[PDB]
Amino acid sequence: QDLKTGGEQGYLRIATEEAFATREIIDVYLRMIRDGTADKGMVSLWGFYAQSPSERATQILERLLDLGERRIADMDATGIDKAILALTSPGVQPLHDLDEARTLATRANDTLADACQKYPDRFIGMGTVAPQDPEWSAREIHRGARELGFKGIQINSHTQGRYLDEEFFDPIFRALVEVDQPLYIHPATSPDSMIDPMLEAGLDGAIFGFGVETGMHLLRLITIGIFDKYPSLQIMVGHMGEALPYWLYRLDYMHQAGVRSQRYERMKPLKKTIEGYLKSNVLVTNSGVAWEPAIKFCQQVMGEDRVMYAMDYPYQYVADEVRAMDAMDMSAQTKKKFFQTNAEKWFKL
Amino acid sequence: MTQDLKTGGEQGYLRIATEEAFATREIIDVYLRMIRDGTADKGMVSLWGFYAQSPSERATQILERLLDLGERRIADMDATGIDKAILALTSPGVQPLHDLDEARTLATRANDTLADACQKYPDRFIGMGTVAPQDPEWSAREIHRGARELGFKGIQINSHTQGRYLDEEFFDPIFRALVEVDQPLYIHPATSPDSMIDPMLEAGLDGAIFGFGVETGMHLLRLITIGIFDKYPSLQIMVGHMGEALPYWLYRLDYMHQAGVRSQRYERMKPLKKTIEGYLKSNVLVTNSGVAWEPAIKFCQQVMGEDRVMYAMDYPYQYVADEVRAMDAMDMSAQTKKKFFQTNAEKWFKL
Ligand SMILES: [Ca+2]
Ligand SMILES: [Ca+2]
Ligand SMILES: [Cl-]
Ligand SMILES: [Cl-]
Ligand SMILES: [Cl-]
Ligand SMILES: [Cl-]
Ligand SMILES: [Cl-]
Ligand SMILES: [Cl-]
Ligand SMILES: [Cl-]
Ligand SMILES: [Cl-]
Ligand SMILES: [Cl-]
Ligand SMILES: [Cl-]
Repeated sequence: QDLKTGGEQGYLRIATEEAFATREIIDVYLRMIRDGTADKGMVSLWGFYAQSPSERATQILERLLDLGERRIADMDATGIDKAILALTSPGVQPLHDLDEARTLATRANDTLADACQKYPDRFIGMGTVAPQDPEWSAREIHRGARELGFKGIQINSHTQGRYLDEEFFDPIFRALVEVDQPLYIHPATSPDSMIDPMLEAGLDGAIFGFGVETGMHLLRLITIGIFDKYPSLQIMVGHMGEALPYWLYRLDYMHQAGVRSQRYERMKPLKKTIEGYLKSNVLVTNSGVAWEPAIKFCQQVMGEDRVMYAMDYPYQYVADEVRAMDAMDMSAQTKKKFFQTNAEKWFKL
Repeated sequence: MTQDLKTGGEQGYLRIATEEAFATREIIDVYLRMIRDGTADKGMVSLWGFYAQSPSERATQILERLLDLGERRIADMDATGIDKAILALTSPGVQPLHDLDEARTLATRANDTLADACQKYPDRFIGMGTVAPQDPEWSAREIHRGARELGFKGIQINSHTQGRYLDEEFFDPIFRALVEVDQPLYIHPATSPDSMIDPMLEAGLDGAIFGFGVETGMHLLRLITIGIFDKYPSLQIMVGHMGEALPYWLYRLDYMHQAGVRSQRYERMKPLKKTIEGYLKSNVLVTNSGVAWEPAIKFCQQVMGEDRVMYAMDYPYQYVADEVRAMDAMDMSAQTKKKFFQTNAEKWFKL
């Protein structure tokens, strides 16, 4: 049952959706909860992770904060060769003070780069940005790529209730295409405009609301035509595609109906079907979904080259999940793509 | 290869379509009244402002077919080889109506209208009752009236009622009644309530494309996590659109449900007697309305059991002869295909 690094089983295990935190940013969340400027999602999510005495919450916070020996030990213990790291949701996106947001993002990016310099064979970085300032975010995308060795950026879904399909956010996509790097749209809690019915049932987080928020965000980017404007752009999402691959037949059928009937101002003709974009511009990881039928379904729909392994450490750190993935009824060749070579291609490792 | 889609079961199965819609003119007129007077919620403005007033080819044909409960509907069924249709008043029914007497009156008339049509075409039309969850005790009486007097086989509730969900204790009499008559509840989509709709509406995603699945999947999930099936172990809830993504999310649902329960994170997420997977296998039933897509059907048959997945057309919102032809030609055993088109529905609706 021992899980080992080194690839002796035929592939490296590259985990592509792995989280860290900085104490000063967590402290901002606590400040916002204390002063009443935190949104309902931040109260729910970070009220829990930063303050709950539960074993799950306390271990997640300890592990999030570590970018050294302890993290490496946890990777070694589960045979994870490399982890692609990003500042944990929601990043600096909810912060009202632009100067504070840019300062703390800069610090989090420098901290991550330092950690990758210490463990260059184990840690790979994705930058964090502050979409409330799109041109600054463009500057930081360039700095991450040029100076910090990062492989792309992670945006934690909406920024203060606004979505990346607005023309306002264009400089972010412009810069991503300039540096030729992927965008990972990671979940966040829904904004206050949407969260209420999920919050009241305890469904606002990873169990449901994360998938709603993130699937909605990817879908609206597809339907605004982001991939016609930027045909080279790759967007990555976790959690087996936030249900979009399973909804695909219905997405394309209803999208076509809406386009033809002129029902909506922001749903005009696209050069490809939604299926077409999934095959050429969208990439999926299995974070949180260590489940062979769903993985195989997604591989069939999108292509086995477009589906990657992710652990979602430390929110879902489970050695038996790694064992289950190693044991799937897949060819050695498919397994190697899923664990290793797809990530090497798409993140340009 | 034939373009022929014939009634009569010569393929080896009847085609029983399990999520089919009709409208009444007087109820559509109430939606228009609410839109005009500003009492319609954003979902109604979006959905019914579209279907009742759009000049689009798609909307105009939909409205005509919805209103027919006779020879045209039968001809449309005959032309696509549909033997039987299970009919329900189209979403959101009378659920958004603030006047309780008007809601009960209009639901009663819609139920009586549907029952008359089923009596006229008894080998073709099967009815599901509509109710007014704003009044759960009246709704319970109407579930009984539909079962005993009108020959209905269950009820369809169009997800939320004025922003409230069925997991509230207030709605319990509806569940007591369903268990008493031993009939299934079909939770059909509706637009999200005003508390949730805004970001989807802006992007044109509030309807069938996405918001329907968000609203309905959320509603089913919150009923499972409140423990509805521990309270009422016999209760069957049906949903369409391949389970509103829940079967695909199952591993994540169970993992994060356990994490929530164990960490005592939320008041309304307490221990359940079965896993979410367990409830899908014993208490939830799925149709493929709007999802004429073999990989998704087969996935759902694997997760839930092939006995628990039924064919539905979603007429007239999705009336596509080519979809019936695709379903007929799936790489599925004759036995499984017959369960999917016919015998599962015969069992679960007690046809
Ligand atoms: Ca994550
Ligand atoms: Ca329907
Ligand atoms: Cl600077
Ligand atoms: Cl815009
Ligand atoms: Cl969560
Ligand atoms: Cl088209
Ligand atoms: Cl295409
Ligand atoms: Cl008849
Ligand atoms: Cl309650
Ligand atoms: Cl719709
Ligand atoms: Cl019971
Ligand atoms: Cl715990």
